[PDB]
Formats: sequence, structure tokens, C-alpha cells
Amino acid sequence: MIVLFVDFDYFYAQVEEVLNPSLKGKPVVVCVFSGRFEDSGAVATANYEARKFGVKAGIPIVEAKKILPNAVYLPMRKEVYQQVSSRIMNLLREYSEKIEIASIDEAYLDISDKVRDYREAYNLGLEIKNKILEKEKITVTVGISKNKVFAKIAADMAKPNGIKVIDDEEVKRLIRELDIADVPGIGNITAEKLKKLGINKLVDTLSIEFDKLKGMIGEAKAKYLISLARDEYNEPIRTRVRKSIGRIVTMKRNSRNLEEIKPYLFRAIEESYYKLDKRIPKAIHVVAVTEDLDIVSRGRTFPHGISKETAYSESVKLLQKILEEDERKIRRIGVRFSKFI
DNA sequence: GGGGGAAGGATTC
DNA sequence: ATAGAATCCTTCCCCC
Ligand SMILES: Nc1nc2c(ncn2[C@H]2C[C@H](O)[C@@H](COP(=O)(O)NP(=O)(O)OP(=O)(O)O)O2)c(=O)[nH]1
Ligand SMILES: [Mg+2]
Ligand SMILES: [Mg+2]
Repeated sequence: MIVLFVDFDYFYAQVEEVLNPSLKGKPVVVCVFSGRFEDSGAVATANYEARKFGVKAGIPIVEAKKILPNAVYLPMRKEVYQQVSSRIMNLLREYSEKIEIASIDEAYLDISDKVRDYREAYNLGLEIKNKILEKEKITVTVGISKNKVFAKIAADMAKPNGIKVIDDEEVKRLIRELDIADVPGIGNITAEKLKKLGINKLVDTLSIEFDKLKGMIGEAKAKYLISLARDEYNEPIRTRVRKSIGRIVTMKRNSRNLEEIKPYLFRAIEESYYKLDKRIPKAIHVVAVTEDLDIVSRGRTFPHGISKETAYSESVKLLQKILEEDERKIRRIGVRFSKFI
């Protein structure tokens, strides 16, 4: 099997430059203004010119300005970045019927019925990397290996504007030399938990016995890293059906008074039902972030569809149930819809 | 013993 | 100081 991976380079900032080529070369940093005061929020992404001085996703907009107070700070236009992303995807379907859209800047191509050697897979790559540059003027980074994981890891080192093939005996090489936090699916919570058991590379998952591994990171994670250690990561490319749609907004004031959170909640449903459009959910969840950044939610499943009048009605009792069972101020309110028809 | 949901956790975008 | 969005997974609990 041969898997082809596509990670658009700093996709949000790149699109802003395609629409305003003057920015090309300057530190661009796209922001998520929360609104509670001036320059409150997070950085969604920053182009590599701004990445150098440590302007990355996650750090608040304040810190991103003590570092580069003269960079170009633009508000995120996710609706514009989506329209550009779909046009790029609709050019990738021209290379395989079996394609998986992972995220907005990510896609796997199963091209085993279109090539059969990493050399022709490599030669397919640039004809991707340039058809995209030909029609949408965006650079991408492609990775190719024997499964969806190492194709991911390939692009993880090749980016930006990169191309990389990880052959089946570098796969053997990596299992023994790859820091395991750099395995896709292992964030900081579980990376630390692995060091605590002396697991630095993927091979150490077989030297240790199983239930020591399961009880700390979980059964699916354990059976996941275990299958990659023995070079037995199956896993194909299948169309991803969007199973959830929602929106969650941040209040200008921390509060728990219900008639203060009703406006933000009702505005979260108006946008969510627009994002739905012809999709009827059977379940609504009321997500809420606390004043201490914790995450609590209450939901319900209906045997039928939910019309905006029924979502307006349900979301207030789920909201009541939250405040019923916790004493903390609410910082972010939202809603989320699943179980579509 | 195990199927099958509704609420916190963790990854990544 | 600490966005938004969505996926999968674990854990507790009702049910054969
Ligand atoms: N709202 C929001 N959006 C984010 C966040 N993180 C990423 N995104 C959105 C905006 C990101 O541009 C888009 C893709 O994210 P990546 O693949 O993780 N990084 P990119 O491809 O951008 O650059 P490079 O690969 O060179 O780091 O996901 C975030 O924390 N918040
Ligand atoms: Mg990318
Ligand atoms: Mg990505």
C-alpha cells in the first residue's frame, strides 16, 4: 500500500497572502480576537517569517505583540479559508477516488491503484505540488509511506514546501529512533506518561508488558502504538462523514446569571443551524467552558429531528442543568449538534 | 460477560 | 495568559 499525505503550509496565513501578495515576506500572524478587551484572544497561525521569533498558535495575542509589535495582525476569516480549501481538495479527487479529508489543511490519498513504487509516488507528488500552485497559488507539503501515520510523519519533517518518502526500512529505522511524542496522536498528556515508563521510541512498546501500557494511556492508544511497533498498522483511506457541527462563543463578562448567557447561547444556535443547512440533527449538546478553563457539557438525544424552535427550547434546560450542578462562573458558552439524518 | 448510550479527557487543528 | 472546531476514546451507569 502507498499513502499520499498533503499538509498545506501555514494554510491560514498563506491564503491571506494569496489574497494580498504585498504581505509575502513580512511576518503575518492571524488572530482570534475574543472581544472581552482589546487584543484579547489567541493566535490561530503565523507564517514561517513570524514563526522564527516564536509567534505560533496557542500563545495569546498580547504575547505575540511583545515579540513582534509591528507584524501584520489580521482577523481570522475561516469562511474564506474554507472556500480556498475545498477548491484545492476538488483538485485532489482527480488523483484517487479513495481520499480522506483529515482537516482543513490535510488530506490522505490512497494511490496504490494508481502507482506501485515510491519513485512514481514521488513523481506524482510534485505534479500535485504544482497543479495546486498552478491554479490556487498555494504551496503544500506532501508525504508518502506505507500507511496514514508515516505519510503524516514524512510531511512533518518535509514541510514547508516539502516532499518526502519514508521507505519500509526507514520505517524500521524510525520505530527505533523516533521520539514517541512525535507520533501522530500522542500529545503532551500521554507523551509524559510514556517517559514515566521509559518509552522514548515506538519499539519500547513491545519490551514492556501490556496492562502496564493499557492502564496508563488507554486500550485503543495501546493497541495503536503496539500495531505500529510491529509494522502491522493496517488502516485505510475512507470518506470522512462530518459527524458533528457546533459553535461556541466567549462572553465579555464571566457570569452564571441565566438571562446573561441566553444571548450568547441563542447566537450560538443561529450560527450552528446555518452551518447545518439541510442537515437535521437528532442530538444537541450544550458545551460550556468554566472561568477556570475546564470543559463541562450536557446533552440529550431525540428519536426525531430538531427544528430551531426545539433547539432554542432544549438548550436552556441543558444550560439550566449545568448551572444546577456546578458553582463556577461560565466563560465560554456554546452548543453542538450530532446524529444527523 | 458484554451491548449501548450520555458526560470528561485528550489530540490537533 | 488562557480561541475555535471536531474527532476519537475512557469511564460510569442502565440493560440483556
Ligand atoms: N482557531 C484555531 N485554529 C487553529 C489552531 N491551530 C491550528 N489552527 C488552524 C489554522 C492552521 O493554519 C490550520 C492548519 O494547522 P496546522 O497543520 O497544525 N499548522 P499549519 O499548516 O497552519 O502550518 P504548519 O503546518 O507550518 O505549522 O489549522 C488553533 O489553535 N486555533
Ligand atoms: Mg498545514
Ligand atoms: Mg494540520
